[PDB]
Order: sequence, then structure tokens, then C-alpha cells
Amino acid sequence: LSQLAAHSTIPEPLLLFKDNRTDTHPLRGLSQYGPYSACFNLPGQVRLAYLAPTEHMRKLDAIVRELQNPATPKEATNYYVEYGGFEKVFKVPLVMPQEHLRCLALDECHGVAANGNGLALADKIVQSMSGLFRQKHAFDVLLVYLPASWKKCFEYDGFDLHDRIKAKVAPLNLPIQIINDTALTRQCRANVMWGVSVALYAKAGGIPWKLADWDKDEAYIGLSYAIKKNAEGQEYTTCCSQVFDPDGTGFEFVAYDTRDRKGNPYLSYQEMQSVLSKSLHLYQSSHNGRMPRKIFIHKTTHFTEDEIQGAFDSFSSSTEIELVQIIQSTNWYGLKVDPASYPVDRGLYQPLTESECLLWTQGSVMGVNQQNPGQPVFKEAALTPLPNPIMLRRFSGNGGWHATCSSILALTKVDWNNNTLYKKLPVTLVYSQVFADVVKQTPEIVNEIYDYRFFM
Amino acid sequence: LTDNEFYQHYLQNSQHMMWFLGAGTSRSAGLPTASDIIWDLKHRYYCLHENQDYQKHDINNHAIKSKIQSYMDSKGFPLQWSPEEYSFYFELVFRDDYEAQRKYLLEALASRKVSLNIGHRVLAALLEMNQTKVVFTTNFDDVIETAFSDISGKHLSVYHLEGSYAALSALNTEAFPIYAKIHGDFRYQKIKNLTPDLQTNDREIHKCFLAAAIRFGLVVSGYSGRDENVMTMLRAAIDQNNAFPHGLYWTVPSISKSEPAVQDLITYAQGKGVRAYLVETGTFDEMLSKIWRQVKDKPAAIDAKVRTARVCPVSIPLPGPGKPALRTNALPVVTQSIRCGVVTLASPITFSELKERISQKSPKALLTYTVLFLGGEPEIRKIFSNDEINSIGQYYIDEIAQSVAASTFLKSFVEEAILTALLREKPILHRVRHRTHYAVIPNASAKDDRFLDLRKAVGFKGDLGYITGNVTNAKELSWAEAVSIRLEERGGKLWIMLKPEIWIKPLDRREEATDFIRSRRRYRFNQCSYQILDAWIKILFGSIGGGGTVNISCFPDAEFKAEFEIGTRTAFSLGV
Amino acid sequence: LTDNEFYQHYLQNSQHMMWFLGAGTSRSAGLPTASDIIWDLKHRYYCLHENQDYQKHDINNHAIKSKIQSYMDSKGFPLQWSPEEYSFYFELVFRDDYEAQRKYLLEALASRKVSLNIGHRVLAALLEMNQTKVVFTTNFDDVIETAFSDISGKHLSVYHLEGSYAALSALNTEAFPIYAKIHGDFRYQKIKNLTPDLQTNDREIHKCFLAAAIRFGLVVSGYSGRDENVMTMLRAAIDQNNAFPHGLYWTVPSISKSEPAVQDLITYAQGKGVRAYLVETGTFDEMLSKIWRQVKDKPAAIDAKVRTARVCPVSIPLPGPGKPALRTNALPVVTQSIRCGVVTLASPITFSELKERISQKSPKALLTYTVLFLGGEPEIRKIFSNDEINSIGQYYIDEIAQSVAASTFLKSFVEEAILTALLREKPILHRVRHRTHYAVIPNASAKDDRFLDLRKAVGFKGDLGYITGNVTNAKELSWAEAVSIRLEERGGKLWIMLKPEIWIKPLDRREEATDFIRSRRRYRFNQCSYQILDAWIKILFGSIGGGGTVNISCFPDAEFKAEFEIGTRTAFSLGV
Amino acid sequence: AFPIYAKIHGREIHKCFLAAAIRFGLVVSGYSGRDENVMTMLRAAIDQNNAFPHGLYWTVPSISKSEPAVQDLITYAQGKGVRAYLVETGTFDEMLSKI
RNA sequence: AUUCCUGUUAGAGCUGUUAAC
DNA sequence: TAACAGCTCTAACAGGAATA
RNA sequence: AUUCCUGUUAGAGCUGUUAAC
DNA sequence: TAACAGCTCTAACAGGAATA
Ligand SMILES: Nc1ncnc2c1ncn2[C@@H]1O[C@H](COP(=O)(O)O)[C@@H](O)[C@H]1O
Ligand SMILES: Nc1ncnc2c1ncn2[C@@H]1O[C@H](COP(=O)(O)O)[C@@H](O)[C@H]1O
Ligand SMILES: [Mg+2]
Repeated sequence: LSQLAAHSTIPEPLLLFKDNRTDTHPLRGLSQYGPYSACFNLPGQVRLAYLAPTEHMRKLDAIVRELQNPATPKEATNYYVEYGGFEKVFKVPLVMPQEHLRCLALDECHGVAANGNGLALADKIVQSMSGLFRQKHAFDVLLVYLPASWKKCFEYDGFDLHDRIKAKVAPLNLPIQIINDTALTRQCRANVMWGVSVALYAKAGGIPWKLADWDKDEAYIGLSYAIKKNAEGQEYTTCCSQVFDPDGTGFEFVAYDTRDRKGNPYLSYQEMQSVLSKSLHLYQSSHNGRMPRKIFIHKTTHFTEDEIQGAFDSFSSSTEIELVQIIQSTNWYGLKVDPASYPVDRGLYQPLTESECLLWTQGSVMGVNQQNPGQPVFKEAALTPLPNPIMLRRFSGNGGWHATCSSILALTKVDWNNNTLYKKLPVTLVYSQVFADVVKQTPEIVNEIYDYRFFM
Repeated sequence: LTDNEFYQHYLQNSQHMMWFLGAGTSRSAGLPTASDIIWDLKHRYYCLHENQDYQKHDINNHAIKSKIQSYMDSKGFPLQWSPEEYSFYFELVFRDDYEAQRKYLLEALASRKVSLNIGHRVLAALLEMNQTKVVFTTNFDDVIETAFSDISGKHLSVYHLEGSYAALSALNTEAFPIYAKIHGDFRYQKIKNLTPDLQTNDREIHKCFLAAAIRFGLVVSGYSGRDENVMTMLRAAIDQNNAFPHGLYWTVPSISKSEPAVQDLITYAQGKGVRAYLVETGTFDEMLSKIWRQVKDKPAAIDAKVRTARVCPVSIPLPGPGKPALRTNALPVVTQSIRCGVVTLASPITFSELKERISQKSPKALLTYTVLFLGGEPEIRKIFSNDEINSIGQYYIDEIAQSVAASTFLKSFVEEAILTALLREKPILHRVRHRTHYAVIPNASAKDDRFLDLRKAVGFKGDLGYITGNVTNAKELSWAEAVSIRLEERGGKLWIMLKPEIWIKPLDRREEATDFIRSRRRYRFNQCSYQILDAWIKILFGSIGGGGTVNISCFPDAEFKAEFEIGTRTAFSLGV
Repeated sequence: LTDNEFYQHYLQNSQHMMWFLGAGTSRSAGLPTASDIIWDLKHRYYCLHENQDYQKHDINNHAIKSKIQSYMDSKGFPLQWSPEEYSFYFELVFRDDYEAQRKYLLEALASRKVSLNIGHRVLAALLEMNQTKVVFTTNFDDVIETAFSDISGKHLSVYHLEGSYAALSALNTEAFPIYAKIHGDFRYQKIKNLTPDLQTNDREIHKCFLAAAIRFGLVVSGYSGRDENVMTMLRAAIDQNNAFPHGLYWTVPSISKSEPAVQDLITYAQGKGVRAYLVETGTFDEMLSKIWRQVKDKPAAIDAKVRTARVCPVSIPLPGPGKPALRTNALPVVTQSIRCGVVTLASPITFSELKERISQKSPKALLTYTVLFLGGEPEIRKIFSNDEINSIGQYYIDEIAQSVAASTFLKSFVEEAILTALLREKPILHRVRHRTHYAVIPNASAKDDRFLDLRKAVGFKGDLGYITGNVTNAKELSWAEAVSIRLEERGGKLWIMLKPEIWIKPLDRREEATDFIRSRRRYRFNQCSYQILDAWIKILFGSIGGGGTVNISCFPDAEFKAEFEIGTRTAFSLGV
Repeated sequence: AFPIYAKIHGREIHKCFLAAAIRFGLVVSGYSGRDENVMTMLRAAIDQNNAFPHGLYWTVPSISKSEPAVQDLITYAQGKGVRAYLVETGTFDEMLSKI
């Protein structure tokens, strides 16, 4: 009775890179081959701009210089790869801004920060951008710096400065790479350089890497929510992200609102149907009208009867729907035996119940070790000694745990904002949660949809 | 009239209810509306003369919609969503070619884009299970026909303008259910959709509606007036003896946005003696969902198709353990049936009241409410006097897993019982944090031989480790090894969850040792965690995890005793 | 044309195939045929004027039929099953009242007596899965309208004479599937069933038959001819260019009883250059059953409704063993997976050939064909030389129960293996009678201590019994106690069946001791049989039937060894 | 088993043209007639009960420049009840581009 | 906020099970 | 609607860095 | 054949699994 | 279509009588 169903370890998903080469290590492949989207010239050159107070601009130009020159990894050398220099590794020059492409924040921002007013501080930071907006064509990415003296307005109740800035500059189409003092004072340098460089390339152009072995006929959907603590009650702001590989070479990753008020994170019949309608209409527009054949709707909470009925009735019979729920905190945890020195291989899925499975999005990864090749690497070794798996509670499917598990595993590796090897959750869930935070901070965003490069 | 009272009225008399659904239900069936048809026609018209690529620019874009509407207004056409526009654009595009008009209207509303939702399926179920007999519609596409064919499995008799008089006879001979389209199927020559055709009514269909008025009461949904012929037919139906035996219930998604024609017709009907009421019940789909919810004794065969989510999908079986194998922390509890004690109270009791009685009396027994008690009767007599106790009997839990899954009170009770059993005869202390239970090595008895293996588990490079002590930089915080033990219901099985933790003697001062808890747990890798879990299994069970079926009973010296049996080996499964 | 060649031709090209079902197919749907309708009309007519009780005398009685027909002949009416009779009796009973005639024809052919059989369901599946697009019918009842609604779950577009031009438009715009009734639904006013109405054809429908003639080839079933209008429409369809691209396949249940009109039409069609063929395929139901059988890649969703017997019903679960308990003779074999040896032969081998090789060589191993061998490789080398052996490898039987259930060779092989294992290390002799294996106490070693308990089992009033010996009145027959041991596959489990028997040393001379076998077994009542079964369990297993899991391996000293484990306690279940 | 591209080279196409005329309508471009074989081919295709159900469309760059036989055939088809039409468009390639 | 998710402290949201109103 | 049980989530902080 | 079904001796019928034809 | 495996049945006989 102690013998469970046999598991199968899904191998490490391959990532499409420069010249359609595949390598499961993102940074190693980027150094070796280059970005997938560099095959075409979406970014001609990464022209930057600075927005910071006059005192701390030297930090911005210093960090840009550090991006220009190669760096070596000091911490987590088990996984990271030596930086080859932005021009060498992304095959595109990184242009330092000239005098007019380099703005100065108003001194009134300091007064507002001393006053402890987050809303007015974000408004003033945005209003400082007019000098660059007269030259919006000149630059591609704006590096907004915030001095530590503004910490009092960085994060407090009912507010978040980063989300407010992102929601204020998203309709203005300019990507923004916010830099705090943390990126400056992080012990290691190759960490910050790799993260900032991949973010800069994604926000100026896009697609640093693309997941291979992706059927063009599947659209993956992830719903996630956030809470705004009202004085009387609460507001549950839920938003949905969508990923798919279209007929064109440009892999698409978008997010959107879901509309009024919600008291619970469970969508009703009409709201679920409307969101799903918007989703497959977006897919059809990106697929010249072709119907999706596989749909994956990942939700952090269980689908009610209304949500499943809305899913069933929104599509036609030809498009099978894979309604799956992702559980983050679970009691179970495993230990590999042959007992192994390193924890269980990443990607092992263990069918517990006919509808509930354990997926090991965390765990040892093979073939991505730089030093002592052949040794396994545990991404979260610093944080945890063992990997905590997630629970997939399939609410609607025809058959095959492998089909959804491999899709989730491949969706855990295409977060360009993530410096590390993978993510505990699929990019759909994480982007839906990020956009949920953004919408909760700024409710007047429900009108439009946005690409990933805006909010990553 | 409030919506809930309307629902109660409809449920009270649902056997005599005509439905009237014109162009409002089709919005939610996946097929284009009137405005969508108008915009599609404008798109074709603009792309045709002004030579522009049809697929290059879409139709639901705001810019393209504005440009096409500006072009239409340039040639003097009607301005915006105004009467005599839909028919105008039809007669403009198709220049009086009713065959081509019919073919286009068939293609736009064809039976391939339609995906039945809950509303049409629920109405078709009402038709089949024979509550509503007549469903009049001003709508062309076969949404209700497809829903009835999908649910009932029987062919539905649709009536139209070709035959025309066919419906009246069916009414007279009670050939229910009848689904008479006042404007007929698009599969036939006459469609009656343009404004000039919308001023007249077919004589036989008019007579059929007038006759059906006396027999049933009407519920009209997804209809916003704007049609003169249907409005005058309804007005004529009102102007006759006992026009509606069950009242005309006009439902709109929003009372505020309802056209004044509907309101004045309702006032006229009320002035003519009928009890016609206008209610708002939200969308048609939600209305029909609620109506089906209030339906009693719905057949299972049709309800398996009405609500496909109600049946449980994805019952995908799991394979065998054939052919590296992860070793989880789950100990399977193979106990299937247990015995408990029940006390009957002369007055109703609350689970909170029993919890506070537990807190005050502190008996040597367990109790929960559902009052099921595990232990000795005299303890319950201490808790409850003879006056409040009526009788004390026995309870049998034939299926433990189903019982704990059904009621969370049973889950908590069985978890507490198994925890008490596991720590009944052992020196390991039993504490609780939040709603979880912790078995922690005691401070005084830390030098026991049964802990020595645990001492080996935490040891560095094979030397002797430490099990209990004081934090390196804390004033009074004391720390020990511990295991969080929980009950997990998985499918049809129960398992015991063990997780190694670092217990802190002060409950509220755990965070001050966080770094220490981190520092002690930095290097508890797979081998070390395997060793600690094996040591904890040995401590909690007394037998190594090979082929063991150790059985533990709680309160063995009590009349009501629970005897569980948990396999000493944690869950494992070799890879395929 | 032979029926099989017709099936291959249809199967070869079923994509483009109109069907022309007549009133013969509805014969099975349970609807009254033409003759049944005539006899019903005669019954009403006779009972009406001659005042006789309607329900007192039935209609399918031979005497009442003869009496009514004699009465009809008395008034000069047509004699017997002759033309212009069906219409004659209709026009006589209903005296030119087409509304009442329609109502009666609706009531007789109503949609409550119809129970769809395999033929209509298979045709509706062909319609939905889109092989046949046009199904013409001269038949009124919705025998096929209902089947499509039940199978597809979608509304079917039925065409009739009320519109009658819908078919040509739907054909022209490829709105398949179309089901055009050449004589229209009975719901509508025009039915076109009397002989005067059967001389003319609707212009638009007639037009459709010719346009559809060019597109597809026709298969007409359940049509006997006798209709002038349909015959002349078919003849006109023949007299046009490439009249049938796939030939007119006229099918009759019997070629001998086919009317000469069909044969002369076939000859005329052949003379007009088309490949029309007349075949006999039995009844319509059998024809469509075979056609569906030859259909490839039929969707599971619709096939679950086409053949409801194909899905497995009555999967009624069994309850728990909760709460007198019968003790059967079944020992559960909990072994799930075993290992076997496979030899690859350079030339094909027959199971009979392997059996005779076993008989000649007599090796110390087991073999079966599927060649799976259990034992030592050198034994197989003795059986098969190196020249005929290509390779020797391993085989794993992950699911033993499913494997034995699927292949009876596996059942016999596993039964022989478990029998050899059980008698490997024990003195009890192993024999076979028919195909049943017997474990019998040996003659010489009958005084063993392990048999003493068995000696107690057969003893009378608790004394010492006898286990082996000679018959009371037989010249040379010797008798012994024995147990027939068999393998039984029950559901998803395997069990060992033990039955106490009286083995006779001469195989063919068992009957001469029958009385003795009876006499020894006269008083082997429940207690005595319980004792003998317990003693045999102890002998065969070495452990008493309490909480035991004895494991036995066959050929333990061999590379390929099978290790089974059978619970020592027989099956039991307490009453509910 | 569509699509097919059959060249008249003007009886093996006669039956094919007849069946095709039964099936779906025809549009003819780049042809002025002037050939009696195809003329009788099309005239024989017209007679059947459902011939060119969608319609026959003789498209020429200029209506007045077309040969009289084409207009005669169009009038004959219209009299027979078929929905044949003579529409004036541009060059065949320009017509197909606009389509 | 270059990143990652490990914990702490809280509240909700769903399910339920009773008592009602 | 008021408690109570469990399962799971986010909301604020804090926080150190890949088997030693 | 007042009954009952316990055995003996045989053959078929279905399923299969191979080899074909 | 020819064997082979099991599961189950009937077709002819024979045959003795309800825990002793
Ligand atoms: N989901 C719905 N449920 C009920 N009624 C609806 C729905 N959607 C639209 N309607 C009504 O249908 C009307 C439009 O029908 P018409 O414009 O006459 O074709 C609107 O005025 C709405 O009141
Ligand atoms: N199994 C069958 N299915 C359909 N039609 C049949 C069947 N057996 C016979 N028929 C035909 O049914 C016809 C009788 O129709 P009717 O002339 O209306 O009585 C005869 O011509 C038979 O050939
Ligand atoms: Mg960023």
C-alpha cells in the first residue's frame, strides 16, 4: 500500500536561441549563441536614457559602464556564466545616452518624499519625463533610479511605487527599467549585470530566448488575483495573462484585466466567459482566425462550477480545454534515492489521486553545471535545503498528465525578468499576479492589454 | 416586482409557461447580434467599392469602425444606431436579392460557430422534462433546436413561416413541445427580417399565439421591443378574455435601460386586468441558471448534459509502481473503521461551547461535535452532568477517509486522536502551533538512547550532534528538534505527514531565532534530511521503515478506544 | 452483384452516397407498416358500423382478421393485398377529410412508440460523421430525425413538401446533411400518401433529385417499388449525363421476392450507361450493422450511442465486508508481476509442436507459446538446439490478472507454474485428469505426520480415519484423498481453487468406484468438509489459515524463477 | 478529389462539363465564344433541371465589344430560367486581383 | 525595485457542520 | 447570519546567496 | 416418464493465440 | 481455416433418497 504510481521525470525543456539553436541553460546559451530575436532586427540598437536626481546620476552611468564591460560571477558560481560584454553576448551595441537623452528629477520629488506621499512622488517622477518625451524616438529604454532617501515612499499600506510608475508609463509606451540601490550594493556583480542586461534587451525589442518544442495550436492562460484592503471590506482584483507561439516567429506574452467589483477571487459565469472570449479572440487575431486546439487555464485557486461551465460553453467542441489548478503550499515533500546527495531531479511529477498530482518545479537540474560538469545543481539551495513541490489539481481534462506537466515545466523557464534558471510557478501565473498588483494599485488600466516587456 | 418573488412565482406554476426569446439569447450563444451583423455588412460594403483588403483591417477595431461609419455617413446613409438601419444596410448590400440575402444570413448565423451555454441548454431541458410547452422566438438560428437535440436526444419540432399553420394545429392537438419561430428558419425562402416585412404578422401564427395566450402565461426574455408587429400581436393577445392565466412576466437585463415601449405595454396590460409584471433578473443565462437551480427532481440523464461541470471529469487512472524512487513523508493509515462514543444532550450545544468546556475542565478524553467522544465515560460525566446527558451510546465510522473528507470536524477529531495515540506512551512532548501538532524532543530527557540515532542524524561529518539546547544569541529562547505531524486526506486514503522542524520553547518568540533556524537548516540536504526523517520514523514508531505494520491505540484502558494501524514505511514509487 | 463486393464498393466510396430509405425500414422502428395501417383502418371501420366492442377482439388474431376481411369483401371492397387498397381504405374511413386523416396518421406513427434500432442509429451516425450527405425518404415518421438528435446531439434539418424548395437551396449551398422527405412530415397539411396524390411529383423536390443525382451515387434500401411518381423521377434522373457517378445500388431483403419493376428499372439504367446494380444484403438493420462494422476511425463519442451494448453497463460496485460468514475455497494470489524467459526461433513454431516436444524430451522446465519458458536455460537447450534458437531474453508480466484473462495460453501457463510451485517441495503427488490438476496423497508415504490432521478430518466421531487404500469391491482400483487445484480469474484478481476429491489410481477406471466415491462422500457435511479443507490448506501451505502470507517459488535454483505469494486464509465475508 | 485543371483542347470532357454544370455555377473569362464545339457543349449543359444553380457569368473587358453569340447564349439561358448574366469587368488578371 | 522564494506576523476567501432567523 | 473545523491565498516585512 | 441433481463417459459451442490461405 | 488454451453447455447413462 506504500507503493505509489510510477513517476516519470520530464527532461529539461529546450530553449530556442540565435539561429534556432536549442540549449536548456539560458545564460550559457545567450553567451554561446545569442538571443533568439536577434535573428531579425527588432532592436536596431539599445539606446538608453536616465532619470534620476542630479546627485545619484553617477551611479547610473557607472552601472551602465559595468553593463558595457564583462564581469565574472562571485556568488552562485555553480550556475552562472561569465559575462561576455553586452555587445558580444547580445550582438547589439548598447548606446550610452548623450546630454539631452539624460534627464534630472525635479527637486520637488525630494520634498514630496520627505512628506511621505507616494502618489505625488510617482506623479512627480512621471512628470519629470517630459524632457525625454520630446525625444521619445531617440531612446528605447529609460533607466529610472530612485535614491535610498525615498525609501519612506517605496512601499507602504495601500500603495506601491513601482506598480504605480509602471501603470503610469505603460500607456506612454516607453519601457522603464527601475534601478534601486540594491542592484548597486549587491555583493556579486555578474548577477546584477546578467539580470539587468537581459531585462534591457527584452524591454528594447524583445524575446531574449524562446521555448522550443512549442505547438503553435495551444494557448496557455493563467489567472491570478490581488487584494485591495478597503476601509469597509475588500476588493479582489483578478487579471489574466496569456502566452502562445503564433504563426509568426514572435512568441507572444500578454496580460489583461477582467471587465466590476469582486468580493471573492472566483469568477462568475459571465466574467469567466467574457475573459475566455477575449483570450481566444486575441489568439484568433494572432492566428489569422484559426481556432486554438488546446487551452490551458492555470488558476491559483480552485475552479467553481460556474468557472468550469463558462470554460465549457465559451469554446466549441473541437477545442479541448485543460482546466488545471496550481497549489503552491503543500504538505508533501520528497527525497530522491538510488539516498542521493542532491534532491530529486527537477520536473518529476507524481500522480497521487486521479485528479491531483505533485509537480517538482523545484529540484536538481542536470546538464547546466559550469564547474565540475555532471554535478547536479539546486537553484534554491540557499533558500531551502529541500524542494517544495506544487500540487496540480486538474479540474477538466481528457487524458495525459505528461501533456500538462511538460507545458508547465516549459512555462516555468521563459521568465526573462527572472535572472535564475527557472521559476516555481509558470510565467502565466507570475505575470497575472504582477498585472494584478498593477491593476490593484491603478484601477484605471482595465481598458487595455499589455505585452510582458512593459511590466517585467 | 423583485426578481426573487418572480422566481418563486415561476417555480410555483412552471407547468404552464410559454417562453418568448427574440434575438437576445443569441447574443450569448456565440453568434453575432444585430449590431454585429450591421457592422459586418458595413465592412463588406466599404471594402467592396473602395477597394481595400478585407482581412488587412478587422471589424471590432475602434479606428476601423469609426472610419467605416464616417464613410457610410459620407454617402448620406443613416447616422448611427437608429431605426430603419439594419434593414436599410441589408437592402443596400443585397439590392433586393432575397436568395443571396438568405444565404448570407445563413452563413453568418450558421450552425458551426454556435456553442450552447447554460441558458439554452436549461431551456431545452425545461422543454424536454415538460414544464414549458411553447417557446416562441423572433430568432432565426437553431440554438434551441441544437440544445434540445443535444440534451434530449430527440428531434425537436420547429415551426416557421413556410408551413405557417402547422404550429396552430400542434397547439390544438397538444403535440408539445412546440418551438414556433415567428420569423422562421433561414433555411427557407421567407425570413421576414427587413423592416417592410416586420410590419405584418402571419395570420395563422397570429391565431396560434392568441390561442396559446389563454392556455399558458408568458415569460419573455432577451426582447427589447422595437418590433411593431410583435408588439401589436401581444397587445391583441392582451385584449381578450382571461388573456394570461399566469401573467406576462417581461424580463430585462436592466430595468433602467428598458425601452419605454415595454413599460407602456406593461401599463396597458395592467389596465386590461392581467397581472403582467416587469422584472429585472440580469442576463438570460443567469436567469435560466437560477430557474434550473430551483427545479426539483430533475432527471439525472438530462442533467448530465445540462450541467457538464456537475459530473466529475478527469478521472484519469494512475499506473502501477513498476520499474530512482522518491521517498515522501507520508505514512499510510490503513485503518478503515473505528469506534467512537456519542452523548445525547437535553439542550442544543455549540462546538465553541464544547471547546470552552474542554479548556475549563481539561479532561483525559477527546470530544468533537457533529457529540462524538473518544475515551472514558467518567471523563464525560466530569464534563457533562447527568442532568444534561440523556444517553451515551456507540458510533461506528465504516469509511474513515470519506468521513474526514466530508466533515472537517471529523478531520480535526481524527487528527487529534492519532496524535494522542502516537504520543501516548512516548517521552516526546506534544505541543501545538496555530492549528498544527508538533512532537518535540523534551529538554530534560534529551540524553535518552532512543534519541541517539536522531543525534546521529544532525551530527556533522558523522560525529555526535545536538538535539536540544539554547540559541546562540538569545536571552531565554530554547530550541529543540521536532516534527510537525498532520493528517492528509488523499483520494480515498489517509496519510500521516511528518515534517522536521526546529521547535522554539517560547511560542511567540520564534522569529528572534529565525537566523538560527535558518543557520541550523542551511545544510540539511537530501542525505541529512533522509537521516532525520528515518530517525523520526524510528522514534515515533519504534520500528525501522521496512515491512512494518505497527498498530497504535489511544486510551487502551478506556471503553471507547480507537485502534489505528499505520505502515512504518513512507510512501515510495519507482520511476517508469 | 454479390453483397460482399457491394460492401467493398460502398466502403471504397461512401463519402458520396445518397440514401433512399423507403417505408420498409420503419417496419422495425416499431411503427405500423402499410399493411398494419390498412388492418387498423379496417378494424376501426368494421367496429364502427357493425357495433362491436373495439378492445374485446384484437387485430393480429387470424380469426378476427379473416372475419373483418370477409366483411370488407361483403360490401364489394377490394379483395386482398392489391393496389389502390391502402388509399382506398383511407379515403373510405375518412371520407375526404385530410385534416382528420393527417391527425390519425400522426397518432399511428407518433413519436412515442418509436424505439430506434441499430439501422437508423447507424445511418444517423453516417450523416453526422459526414459520409452520406443526402437521405431521401418517402416516409413520414421521424424515425431518422430522432436518431440523429439522439446520437449527434444536434438538430437535424428535415425537408418536406411544406416548403419543398429548401432542399434545392441547401443542396446548392452545400448545407449538408439534408434529409428531404419526398412525401413530407405528417405534422404539415400536405402528406401526399393517397394514390391520387402519388401520381405527381413536387417540381422543386423532383428538381433536387436530378441535381443530387450528378453529385452522388444512390443506395436505395427498404423500397419495394409500386410508386409511379418516385419510379418516374428515378428514370428521369437516369436519363441525364453522368446520371450516377457511383452507380445506383438497389438493395432488397430478397432478390427472389423483388418486384419486376425494380429489375426492369435496373436493366433500363444499365442500358443508359450507368453501373446500377441490384444486390441482396438481408434486412436493412443487418446491412447497416455490417456497413458500420466496416467503418474505420468512427468517433468514440458518437459510437458510444450507436452501439450502446459496446460500452460495458452494470458496473455496480460491491459493498464493504462490514458486520455468519461463508468461507469459500479461494486463496487469493496477491502476486502482481512475474518474470519469464523468452526464446526466439529461426522458424515459426506451433503450440502443438512445442507440446509434442515437451512430451518427447520431458524437460525439467515449463514452456508455452504466445515462446515463454519458466525454468533453466540448459533445459531449453535440450529442447531446442542452438541452430533453431536465435536469442534468449526476459519477459515481465506487469499485470498477471489482465494477462491471464486476455490470453488463455497465459492462464494455462500460470496455472501449471503455480501448481508446480505448490507441489515442488512436498511429498504429495501431482496428477492431471482432463485439464484439471490434482494433488493426491501418495500411497507409500500415507503414514506421514503431515497427513495426520487429514486423518483426523476424515475420521468418524473423532477417531482416526483413512487417507489411502483400496476400494471395498474392486479388483485393482486404488483410492486416495486428493484436491483439485485450479486458477480462477475473478475481476482483477487471481485465486486458487481447492476442491476435495477422491482420486482413483487407474485414470480410466474411476467410474467402477463411483458408489464408493459416493459412499465415502455421503456424510461429508459442512463440518467435515470444513475440516478437510483446513487440513488440505495446512498440507499445501504449511501454515494455518490465520494472517498468513506464505510465498512459494518454482525452480528457486533456476535463473528464470517465478515467485508467487498466496494468502493462506480462504476468502470470507461477514453478512450485512 | 479536387482540385482539377482540365483543358478542353477544342466528348470525354462533354460528360465532365455536364456533371460539373450540374454541381456548381460557372464564370467564364478571356473567352469570346466563336467556337461551335464549346458553344454546343455549354448549351447542352444548360438544359438539365438544375444547371449552373449559382449562376453563369460571362465576363468580358467591355460589354459592347463582345461577340453576338455570347449575348445570344446569355439571352437563351435567361429565357430557359437559368440565372446567367453578362457583367462588364476589366482585364481577367485585374478582375482576379480585385476578387 | 537586476533576481530568487525561504520564513515570520496577520487577515481574508472558499468549502463545510451546527444553531438559528 | 453567528460561530466552529480545514485548505489555500495574499498582504507586509526580513533576508541571504546555490553540498558547504 | 411423480420427482431431485449427484457423478461418469463424450462432443460441440463460443471466446481467444498463432500459422496460414 | 488448422491447430492449440480455457469456460460452459447439452447428450446419454447410472442412480440413490435428506446429519446419518
Ligand atoms: N444576455 C441577455 N439576456 C437577456 N436579454 C438580453 C441579453 N442580451 C441582450 N438582451 C436584450 O436583447 C435586446 C436586443 O434585441 P434586438 O436588438 O431586438 O435584436 C437588448 O435590448 C437586450 O435588452
Ligand atoms: N427489413 C426491411 N427493412 C426495410 N424494408 C423492408 C424490409 N423487409 C422488406 N422490406 C420492404 O418493405 C416493402 C413494403 O412496403 P409497403 O409497400 O409500404 O408495404 C417491401 O417492398 C419490402 O421489400
Ligand atoms: Mg525589471
